[PDB]
Amino acid sequence: PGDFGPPRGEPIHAVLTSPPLVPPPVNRTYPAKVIVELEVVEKEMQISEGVSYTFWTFGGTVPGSFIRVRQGDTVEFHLKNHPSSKMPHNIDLHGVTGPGGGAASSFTAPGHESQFTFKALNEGIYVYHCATAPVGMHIANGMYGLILVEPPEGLPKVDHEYYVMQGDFYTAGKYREKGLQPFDMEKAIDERPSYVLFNGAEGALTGDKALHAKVGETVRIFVGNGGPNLVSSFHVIGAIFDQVRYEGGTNVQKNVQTTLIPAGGAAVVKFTARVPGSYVLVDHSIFRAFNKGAMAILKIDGAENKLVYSGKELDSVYL
Amino acid sequence: PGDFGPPRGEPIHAVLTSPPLVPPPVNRTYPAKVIVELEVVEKEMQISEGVSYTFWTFGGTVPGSFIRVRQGDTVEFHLKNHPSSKMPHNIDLHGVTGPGGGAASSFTAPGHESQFTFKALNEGIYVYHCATAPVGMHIANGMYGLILVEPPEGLPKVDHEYYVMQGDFYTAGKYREKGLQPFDMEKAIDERPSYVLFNGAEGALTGDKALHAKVGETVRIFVGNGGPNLVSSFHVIGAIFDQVRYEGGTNVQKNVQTTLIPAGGAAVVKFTARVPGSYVLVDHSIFRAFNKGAMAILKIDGAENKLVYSGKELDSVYLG
Amino acid sequence: LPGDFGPPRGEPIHAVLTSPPLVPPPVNRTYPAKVIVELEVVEKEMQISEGVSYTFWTFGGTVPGSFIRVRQGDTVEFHLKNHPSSKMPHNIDLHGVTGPGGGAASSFTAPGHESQFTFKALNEGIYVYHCATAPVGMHIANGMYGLILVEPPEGLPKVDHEYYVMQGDFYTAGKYREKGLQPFDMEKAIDERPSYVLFNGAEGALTGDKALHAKVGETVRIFVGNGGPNLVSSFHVIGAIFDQVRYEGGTNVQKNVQTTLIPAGGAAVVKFTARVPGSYVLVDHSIFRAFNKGAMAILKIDGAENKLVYSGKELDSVYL
Ligand SMILES: O=N[O-]
Ligand SMILES: O=N[O-]
Ligand SMILES: [Cu+2]
Ligand SMILES: [Cu+2]
Ligand SMILES: [Cu+2]
Ligand SMILES: [Cu+2]
Ligand SMILES: [Cu+2]
Repeated sequence: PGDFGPPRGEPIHAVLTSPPLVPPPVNRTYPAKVIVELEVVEKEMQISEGVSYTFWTFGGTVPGSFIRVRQGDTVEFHLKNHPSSKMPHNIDLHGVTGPGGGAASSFTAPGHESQFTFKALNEGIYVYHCATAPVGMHIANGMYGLILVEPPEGLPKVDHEYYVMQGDFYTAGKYREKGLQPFDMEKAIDERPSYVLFNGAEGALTGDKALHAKVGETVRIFVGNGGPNLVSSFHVIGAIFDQVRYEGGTNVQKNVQTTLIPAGGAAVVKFTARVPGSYVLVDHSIFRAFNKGAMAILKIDGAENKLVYSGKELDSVYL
Repeated sequence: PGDFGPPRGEPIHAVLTSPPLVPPPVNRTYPAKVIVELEVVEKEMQISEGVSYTFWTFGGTVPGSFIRVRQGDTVEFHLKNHPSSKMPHNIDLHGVTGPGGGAASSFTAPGHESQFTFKALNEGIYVYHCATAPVGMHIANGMYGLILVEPPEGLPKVDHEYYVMQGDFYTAGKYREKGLQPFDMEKAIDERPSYVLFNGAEGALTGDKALHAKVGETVRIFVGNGGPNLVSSFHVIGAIFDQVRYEGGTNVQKNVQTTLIPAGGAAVVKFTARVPGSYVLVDHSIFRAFNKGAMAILKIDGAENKLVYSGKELDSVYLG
Repeated sequence: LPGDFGPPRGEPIHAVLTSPPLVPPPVNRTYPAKVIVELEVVEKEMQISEGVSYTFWTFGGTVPGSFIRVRQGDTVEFHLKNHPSSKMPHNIDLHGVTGPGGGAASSFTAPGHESQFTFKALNEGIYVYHCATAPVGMHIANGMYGLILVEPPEGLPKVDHEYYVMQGDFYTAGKYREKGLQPFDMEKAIDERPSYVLFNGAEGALTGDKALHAKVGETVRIFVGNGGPNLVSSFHVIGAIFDQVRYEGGTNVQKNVQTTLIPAGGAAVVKFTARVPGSYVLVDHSIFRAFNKGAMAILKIDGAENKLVYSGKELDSVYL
């Protein structure tokens, strides 16, 4: 079970990436001791235009910092809780084998740092999240991210890797009602989200912050679903998934339009850019995408291929 | 990736089928140019007994006309919008590689026709739907269908193929409230459908409109889910799926009772009819099936096989 | 027909059914048998939560119902016994049955009656059974569901522990944890707004004294049903990773899965090895169900700490 022995070499200080970026491959044939530091920050951010929300974050972003390790690594986790935090936080990583996936070993009061160590026994793409009572509220405020545990051979090389995470959010106000929106427990219990978002905001991955790729380039997206409650009917408008690591497992389904991502679950999708234009990540529970903000953009630039996609060729009158 | 060369032979004028029928296998060894013509029609139809609804349709049905092509085919798509239409419409086919799955290239005003061409690069079974703002409304009014992209070698032969598509519907009125029912945007945004239906109506596939097969016949169902919002726990009462193309992909799960069909997704199920009687397609989120209309019938004709299924053999007094 | 091994051989087998969370032993058999299965329906008030009661409708006195274990190709002679204290008739649809209603049509049983019907278990798998008496949603919601395992001919790979767990959504007239005898609420059920989401028919059915157990080093197989009626489980074990999932209960496996979707009226099989001692939590990771509606069950692991795998908290320090 990832039995590649005791750690070797110098301890590696993991470099974490902010969404939507992914750390490079560990490019490593031996297990290492990997030191991971992650700081909780409670901060007001823009959930929608003119709409503020008090997010609780791992590394100041929703989703939180991406962590990349190799199956068989020993991970020395340091959870820091900023002095400015109103409350304690902890971490459950779905990649941990042990109680609370770390929750029991990571209670961190404001201004404190918890250290715990775990072996990454299983390859996969694992949701991590705060596991502080009430757990649903901590998740709903943005306390989730992904940790990639590579297989020992590493993943097949691609041109672009991206980090995207859906979440459902519960404001006291309705969708696009302006001002600082409190969290709404009643709506959260009833699974009636006001917003459904990729990367913590309407337009988090639109305009200048859109994902980018070129015609001919292979694209892998690690797609997390923090929930707390919703299951994503995950689709890219104008693309087909060549490969889906369905529910984030090792085995693949091929030629998929739309894949179900469980709440507190993940998937990996892979496809090749072939036509320039705007491609739209959506929850194909489609009112979420077009009426609650579940939309992110991948812009493809490069030469037109009119043999693959012509664009509109003729308009005519019809009786 | 569907690189079988330039289209060859005679240009094909696709014969589309109305649900629940499927066009025949393309039975071709070569990539072709396939001309597809599909007319949008807005029309009042019966959604339930004494209940009407203004459906928006590709080809006059919900779901829309079934399109069948081969991986590697160049599809020349003609979207016609009937002059009677109040709204413009377009089409996003999940089988299209490029912006909006064709939405960007298919804006069609009433009494207009849009032409756009694409290559079908990926085999699979793909939802198509209108992508006109508000997109959720156009889908909710029934603007969805399936396009089958065959592998180059074709699908394994079966006795029957059926076309079935779940949708969730949002009427101002409650379930079975009589009269012409408007669309309800509030129920749609809140994912609180008044009806969940196979093929656009309560009883669309019941009685004289049931699917049919005979004892001993292999059945393939292309099972679409137009949504807009619900995920189907898709089950056939009294059958087990020998094979499921889970999420409509190439690989297969075997021996599955109930398979989750994503909103804007599809599956293929295969089983063999062994025992005569009525088999019920349901959303096994079971209040949908028995209280909101999500039920369709497959009638199996032929000889009883009491060694597989006896029927009720005995009723006895029980004191317990 | 793979799964047809001809008619029963040897002496009839009187099946022993197990109450959750226990499973019958592997059958360990090389021939098709006539397996006589007897299952009694009992309607009874039970505690759904501390100081809250509910009138459950049960197969064999438990929610979920008694676990049935047979071999692919067995002839099952089913005896459904409805206790005369029952206020409703009941029947049974087993998702492992090939034929009308999965047996529902052959097992209509008035109070104080016994129905017999016979079927061949043609498909290996892990199948939901449930009552199919109108209103079907209500019979399921009152707890009439369980699992029947149809082993492959050679049996499943040996494990240290097999457990039986089944999620249900429940609809009370009152709110979550309001005390007293809670009526079924049909309006909440139709709206898919459960007051409780539970493992094995009650808050704490699988907590404290009733927790599951294994030892460090031991392989665990959990047969996870979802009776619904309406919800899909984002099924996770806090602190564990599924080495293998039989996704949607099918024969093929996915490897290294955190959270697997279990359809309404569906099932999965998860396998993992206990490596670290402590408390592991079965949840619906639609996580407000788990921590606000009671969708929480416990697996206690006992044995030697392994600090190389999980150290526990090593240091608390103060930082700016
Ligand atoms: O087969 N069950 O609804
Ligand atoms: O890891 N479960 O919330
Ligand atoms: Cu927290
Ligand atoms: Cu979790
Ligand atoms: Cu339209
Ligand atoms: Cu779509
Ligand atoms: Cu019953």
